[PDB]
Amino acid sequence: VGFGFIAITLLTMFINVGLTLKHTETIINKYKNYKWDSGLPTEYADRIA
Amino acid sequence: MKQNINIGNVVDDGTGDYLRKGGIKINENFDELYYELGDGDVPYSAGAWKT
Repeated sequence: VGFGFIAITLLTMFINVGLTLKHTETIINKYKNYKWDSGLPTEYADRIA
Repeated sequence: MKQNINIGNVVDDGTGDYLRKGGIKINENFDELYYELGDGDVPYSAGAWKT
């Protein structure tokens, strides 16, 4: 008693961004690069258009 | 010296030459053929003369 007081109000917000973020899945690939600079020799043929 | 790049006959035939040997068979053929008139960088519609 005997005192007033003055009141300012505030607010905060608590939010998860990251839980949604993840890495889904990772994949890779196997390739045969045609550079020239080769002989055939092993095997033959095989895949034929 | 035309440096004919050869294929064996029909497609699918195990014979051929090479994509490797074609290399420089292809390229010299250019060079040889081209460097005649093309004489390095640019071919000359006025022709190439080599002193």
